[PDB]
Amino acid sequence: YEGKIINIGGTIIKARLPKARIGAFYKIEPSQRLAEVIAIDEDEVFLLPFEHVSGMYCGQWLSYQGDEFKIRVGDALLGRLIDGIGRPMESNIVAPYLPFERSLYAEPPDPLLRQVIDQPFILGVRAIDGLLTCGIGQRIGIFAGSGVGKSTLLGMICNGASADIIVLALIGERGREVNEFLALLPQSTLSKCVLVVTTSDRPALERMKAAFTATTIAEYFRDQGKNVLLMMDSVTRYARAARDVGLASGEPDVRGGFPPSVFSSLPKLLERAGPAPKGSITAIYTVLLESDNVNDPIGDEVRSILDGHIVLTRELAEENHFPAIDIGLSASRVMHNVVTSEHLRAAAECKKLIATYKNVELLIRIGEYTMGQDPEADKAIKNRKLIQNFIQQSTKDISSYEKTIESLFKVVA
Amino acid sequence: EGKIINIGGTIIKARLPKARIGAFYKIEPSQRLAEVIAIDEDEVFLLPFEHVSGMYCGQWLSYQGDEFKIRVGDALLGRLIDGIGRPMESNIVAPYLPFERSLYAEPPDPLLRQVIDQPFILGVRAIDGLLTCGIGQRIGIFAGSGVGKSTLLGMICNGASADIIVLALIGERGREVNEFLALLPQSTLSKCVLVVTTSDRPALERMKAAFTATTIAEYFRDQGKNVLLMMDSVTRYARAARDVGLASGEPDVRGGFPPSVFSSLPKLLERAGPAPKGSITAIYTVLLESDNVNDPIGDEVRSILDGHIVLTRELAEENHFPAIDIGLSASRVMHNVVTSEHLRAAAECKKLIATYKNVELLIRIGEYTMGQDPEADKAIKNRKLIQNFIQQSTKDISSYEKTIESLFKVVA
Amino acid sequence: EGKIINIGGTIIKARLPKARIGAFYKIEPSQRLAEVIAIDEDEVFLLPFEHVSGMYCGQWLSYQGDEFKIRVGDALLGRLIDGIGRPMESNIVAPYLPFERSLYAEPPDPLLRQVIDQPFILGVRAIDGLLTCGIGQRIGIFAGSGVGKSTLLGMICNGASADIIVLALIGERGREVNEFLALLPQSTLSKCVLVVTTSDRPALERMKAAFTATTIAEYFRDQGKNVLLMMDSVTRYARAARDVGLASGEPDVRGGFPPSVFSSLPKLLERAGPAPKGSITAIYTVLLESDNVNDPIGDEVRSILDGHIVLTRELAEENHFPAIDIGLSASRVMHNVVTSEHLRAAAECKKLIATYKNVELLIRIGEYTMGQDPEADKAIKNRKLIQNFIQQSTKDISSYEKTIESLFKVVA
Amino acid sequence: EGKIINIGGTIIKARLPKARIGAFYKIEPSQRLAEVIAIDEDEVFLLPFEHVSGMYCGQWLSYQGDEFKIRVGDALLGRLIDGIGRPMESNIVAPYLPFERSLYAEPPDPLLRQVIDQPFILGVRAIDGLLTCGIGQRIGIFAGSGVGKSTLLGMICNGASADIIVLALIGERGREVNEFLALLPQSTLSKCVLVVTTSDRPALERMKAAFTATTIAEYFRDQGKNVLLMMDSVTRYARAARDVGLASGEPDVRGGFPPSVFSSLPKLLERAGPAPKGSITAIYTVLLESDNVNDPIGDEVRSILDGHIVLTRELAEENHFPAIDIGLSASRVMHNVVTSEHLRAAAECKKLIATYKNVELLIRIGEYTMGQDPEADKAIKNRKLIQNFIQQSTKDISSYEKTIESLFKVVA
Ligand SMILES: Nc1ncnc2c1ncn2[C@@H]1O[C@H](COP(=O)(O)OP(=O)(O)O)[C@@H](O)[C@H]1O
Ligand SMILES: Nc1ncnc2c1ncn2[C@@H]1O[C@H](COP(=O)(O)OP(=O)(O)O)[C@@H](O)[C@H]1O
Ligand SMILES: Nc1ncnc2c1ncn2[C@@H]1O[C@H](COP(=O)(O)OP(=O)(O)O)[C@@H](O)[C@H]1O
Ligand SMILES: [Mg+2]
Ligand SMILES: [Mg+2]
Ligand SMILES: [Mg+2]
Repeated sequence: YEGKIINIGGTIIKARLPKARIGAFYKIEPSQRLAEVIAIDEDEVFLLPFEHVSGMYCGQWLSYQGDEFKIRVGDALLGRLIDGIGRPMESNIVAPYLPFERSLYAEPPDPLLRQVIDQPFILGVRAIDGLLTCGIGQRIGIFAGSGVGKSTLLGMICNGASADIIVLALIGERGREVNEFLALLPQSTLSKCVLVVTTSDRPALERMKAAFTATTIAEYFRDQGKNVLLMMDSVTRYARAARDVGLASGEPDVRGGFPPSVFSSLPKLLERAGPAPKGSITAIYTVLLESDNVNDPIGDEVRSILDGHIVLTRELAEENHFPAIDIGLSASRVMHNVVTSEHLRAAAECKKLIATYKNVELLIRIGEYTMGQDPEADKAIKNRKLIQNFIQQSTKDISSYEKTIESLFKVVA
Repeated sequence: EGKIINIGGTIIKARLPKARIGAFYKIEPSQRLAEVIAIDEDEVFLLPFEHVSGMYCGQWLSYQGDEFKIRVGDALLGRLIDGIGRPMESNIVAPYLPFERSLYAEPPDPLLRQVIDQPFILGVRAIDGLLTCGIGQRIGIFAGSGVGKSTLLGMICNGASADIIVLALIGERGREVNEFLALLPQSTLSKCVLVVTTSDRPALERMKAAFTATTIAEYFRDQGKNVLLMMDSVTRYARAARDVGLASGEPDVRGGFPPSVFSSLPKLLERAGPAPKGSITAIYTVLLESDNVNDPIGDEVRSILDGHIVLTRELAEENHFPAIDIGLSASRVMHNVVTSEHLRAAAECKKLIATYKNVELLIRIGEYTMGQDPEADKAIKNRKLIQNFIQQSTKDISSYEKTIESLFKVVA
Repeated sequence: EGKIINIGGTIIKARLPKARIGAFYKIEPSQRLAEVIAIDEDEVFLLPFEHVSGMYCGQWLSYQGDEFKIRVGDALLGRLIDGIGRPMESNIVAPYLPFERSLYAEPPDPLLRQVIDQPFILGVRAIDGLLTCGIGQRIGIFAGSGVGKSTLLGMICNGASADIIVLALIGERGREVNEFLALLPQSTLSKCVLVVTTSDRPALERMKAAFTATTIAEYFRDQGKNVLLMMDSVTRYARAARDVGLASGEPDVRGGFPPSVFSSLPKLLERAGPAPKGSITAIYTVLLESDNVNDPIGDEVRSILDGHIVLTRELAEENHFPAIDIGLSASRVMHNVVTSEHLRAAAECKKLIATYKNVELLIRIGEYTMGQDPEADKAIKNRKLIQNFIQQSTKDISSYEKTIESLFKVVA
Repeated sequence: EGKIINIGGTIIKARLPKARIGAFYKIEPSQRLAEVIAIDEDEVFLLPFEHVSGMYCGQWLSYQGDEFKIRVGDALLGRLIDGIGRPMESNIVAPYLPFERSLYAEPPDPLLRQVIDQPFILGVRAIDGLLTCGIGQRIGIFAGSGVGKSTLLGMICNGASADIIVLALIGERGREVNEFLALLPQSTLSKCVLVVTTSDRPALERMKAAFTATTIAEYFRDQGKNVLLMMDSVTRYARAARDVGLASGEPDVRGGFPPSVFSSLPKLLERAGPAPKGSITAIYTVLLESDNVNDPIGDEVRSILDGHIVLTRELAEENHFPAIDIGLSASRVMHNVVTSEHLRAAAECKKLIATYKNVELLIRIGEYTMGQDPEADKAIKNRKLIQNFIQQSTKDISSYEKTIESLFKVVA
């Protein structure tokens, strides 16, 4: 009725329709599909469709629906799967009564009301609780290459950790995995868990807005006053989708691909999940790196945004050192507040023992090390197979927080 | 009805008013085909099905349908298919196929995938004992050029018992069609469809042949069969899509490639997996732009598939065949498939392989004294047993039971 | 017929309507031709055959034929052709060449090719023994500059015994025509066709010489006789196609090269090989842009040809001539054309060379004792035999039987 | 004529209708020529080199010729010529120079350019006895900085056996050219024709100095003499051509260099070889560095020339002048310009050089006893005579029969 699509191809369509707001969405009038206005020029506007672009033609009419895309949240979506758009995935069910219609884009808390985090958030993995340590309210990231340990360690964390609500966002990832995450979490955890699932075949928009859907649901269950655990698998899939949308809309190319929209819109998403006046969100974001280098565009940006980073190395997965986290290269920015002085000092001594062996390792292999002429090299060797049973852990094992402390005190001696 | 206004070398563009995207057209005097890929308000970019030599400005385009659909049916078993669905072998009669299928279908719904828990034996001892294939697992074979990819698919063509074998040979040597017909017996060739487009063929016909292989494998999946799909150098599809996507005016997001080859590789690889009715277990061969595993398409296909088998050139020069690097290889479902003593025997064997590659320069130069480290002596004493368990000739196939009993014997 | 509106150094833009792509035109005040590459509405982008340095704006184009066709006949034997197709011998009267045909031809059908199982005796002893070649395959010589490619083609040209030999010299040192013409006797020159372009010649004639050499070789193939196409530096064709593609407005995708180079190599290299009627055994040399085999164009030619002889500079400096590195090299038909104990002996001789290369540090500074590895003691005992087997001089030639019995002698 | 439309900083545009390409136009306020490089419809591109700042919108041009020409003649001996072709020494008058050559000629017909057969006498005992030059060989000396390039190069100037030497110095400074030409006497400046352009001159004149020296040496070839051309620093020819080609607007293909540099080096240094009348024996210089390792100009120059000399650094940090490392350097045309006994006596000395290198790094750690090998002990007894034969002072010139008999008394 209003405008006409004049340009079809790639990821974005372009239509002639005047007096368009930005962000408002539009039904393709003979086709039931609908599209969001992402960028406006004088009379031609860039739209981004929700579905496939095939089948369209020039002059196809474009009706009007709403001024902002909002999702529909409620208390009645625990234990239930949600799409990236906001719809429920499963069709066996009777549809819920979700009463509260929330906008997708919202504001972080005031920086003066976000209190200092000083309570440890127990995950269950011995390395990431003993050496590094989380806190109720931080947002930690898991940095790895392709197929190293990210989804296996996030499954261990979801198995071991406990929170009032658990929001788990499987964005950009293979469809085989939505049943493995429903398999390894129990019935009591499925009583309090919302999955937000977007497979990698889905369009740019669903794979781009599923992260904002999961963050909005976590903010809703925060505002009731509950400690909610957010877990987002491959936030770099959001980054790739924002890349190809922003490049198709005609933007420049800074820091290896990646328009300014990506690096300017990551903190508008990652700053929304932390401590708050009522409740808190403990977010865990996994990051895929374009090589094994940690110094990616997106890897370095997300490392400079978050509150702690767990870097997993492929060269430790070649040796079956699982979980493959690299202790010298990873860090946790709040463990000096959330734990006492004995644990922090013992963790410091164990980290320095690991780095000391990593310096001593190569000249043992080619056969030039001499015992006796260095007191702290031998101390890093005499303990080494004792510390590795603390630093590497089976998948079907959870560890208590007091066994972790006593194991670290026995290791560090 | 409209007329061509330029020819660019890869794609053409034309003055078609109000044309559908995806629709294909006949170039009216000379009997060829092209299809719409982009629209600029009256000027459509078209990708021709053939070579572009001979064309001129003002050449008409008659209309033929809204979608290039292939003619599929049950009489494809035992015969060879061109990259866009046509039969190749002119020696025999044209087959009769009843149904039409488009090349672009949706993956099965993620709630209906039913996590894979049954082993798929291959015949290679390294991808039985130390890696293990599930029925529904999609696997990749990552190597450089001439490292052993095709040799290993030839090993696991006559070793894997599946109901329908749909083999795609996109972007490779014309000489090989006969060699992959000289490794398959008639008890295998009677159930094997062999889709093949070679390196000569146009960029559309190497782009749109992996979709033909997946569509045929989905027709044989929906009947209820366990299909074994296997493609040769899916990076030839990736390079054809690079060429067309750069000719159509897209940027260069990573290592040479447009974003549309990164966003259209999952919606080909995600269709081959476990399903409610039937299953497709697929094996994708991936060529790397060097011997680095961190190629862009190598990295993306490693982050899509359910298992990667990395073959290195170093082991090929060492005459260690098949050249599988056990450290860089992984199978994402081995633990859901094998028994637990099998799993810990596999982990101990990979520990022994890594420990020998630690202590090898310590024993060769002469500093390793026999008795210092209580795992390196295990590795040294079991080196040759591990090595003739890992290596295998092309015409030797192993079963599952003999492989795991030799694994238990070698690892302890 | 049309004027010229742009002259750009390589691509000139004529304003002439209804022009067919592939057609060539004359610049009518002169006798120099130009071939159409791309078109627009009424502006065709075309490439001149000679250099561009004498042209002005309004300069007409007479129409010549719609495709560029060389004239081939049976009287090209013993002649000298350039990359356009003209004779170079002014001292000899021009022959009678009744047929004409275009330079762009499809390969044989992939099923009408056959599995090659007959050896091609080169004469070089190392290649014949350890690596070996089949009648109808495409071997490829990879080296640096000045490592010894050309010398090995001269050796392999005196030694081989094909019916017709079509030696192409593309983008090469003009001094060498008489040196490749002096190592041939008259008994081989009477059956050999020689196609010579030079590094001085422009980016079309250096680009079009490979296609005319392969067209002449396909003519003598279609007469039904085993021909031998030897091509000197096919990478000069790759450089010329890079310049033509980048002048025509193509993007870099890998190492400086456009997509059109990587799309135009496989059809050139894939029209040679087996055939229903005859065979065309091809030996291509590839100049790697440094002394490394992971050149973009070196890797893409290795992933097309079936077999590769990788020469190294570290052996050429140490007077290991010819400088074939036996570990880096391969031949994809070795297992198929020769007997089984020959395959076993060659495989463990290659393994013996590799296991000396992983020992010799223990010998140069004294860390090796005799009786702990009997294979290594046998290797150190037999190295003088083997480096009197791998090395041979240029005028040395050995038949196939003496090569096999010397291999059986050299590894016992 | 026409006037300047705009100046885009480096390249300028001017409306000259029906203006050819290659032509040179005269700016009307000053004495500054400029070159057309690309032609549009009625608005040609045009390239200034001297000075850009004092320019208008409306500054005029003036037509001179079809393209640029220089004045060659027999009275060029003992001169200094600019890269334009102007005589640099203004203290004398340019004599009756009657002939009129262009800068761009073709190399001879390769059938007429016949095999090079007789040795070129050079003077330096290393390049004359161990390696050997030829009459028509294009030697390229690879030097560092501080190895003794200019002193050796002056020995080549003075000790040569050629009728005319032609010297070009392409990128150099005034102290550098004066300290070079103050090393060779008036008896050598009688036959020499210096073509000097320095590192303050614009890049067009440094690019044209190579062509100017080549053309005047071809003129001295066509009247039947042995020309000895010496381009100093083709590295800086390549830097000048890179800067011109990038300023014209041309894509980077390899290491910072446009396609025009890589396609302009063969048509430069193929012109300097054997000929049907006379011959020109060329010797180029490339400056290799220690901050690069690839240096694409060094690789391309090594691919186009035939025979190269590597001047290493540590052969100068212990004062071994001339600093030629035999075994790292080689000449191709040696086996047909030397006799057989001189060939076998030359290979023996380089075998002894490599042999004492091996035995010396064996013995200086302490793993050698005197008495192992007679090739080692003959190397021991002949080291002082080898190092006495290779070492040659700045004033010492030897003949060729003395060189052969000194080689025969160093082979013993
Ligand atoms: N802690 C671990 N224990 C056992 N296996 C592991 C562990 N971490 C990684 N792996 C092995 O590595 C493979 C790939 O890990 P995955 O979690 O799928 O990577 P991604 O980070 O890409 O999702 C898994 O199949 C797994 O078997
Ligand atoms: N198991 C094996 N036994 C013997 N040779 C092998 C084996 N695996 C690889 N090769 C060698 O590698 C060659 C080329 O491998 P191929 O599979 O054709 O490479 P690509 O991966 O490029 O298709 C084989 O012809 C053979 O020479
Ligand atoms: N088999 C050999 N025996 C002795 N010398 C050789 C041999 N092969 C090459 N060489 C030396 O190497 C030089 C250059 O080899 P060539 O093949 O011309 O290099 P390119 O590969 O660049 O053409 C030759 O002049 C020759 O002296
Ligand atoms: Mg994952
Ligand atoms: Mg293959
Ligand atoms: Mg050569």
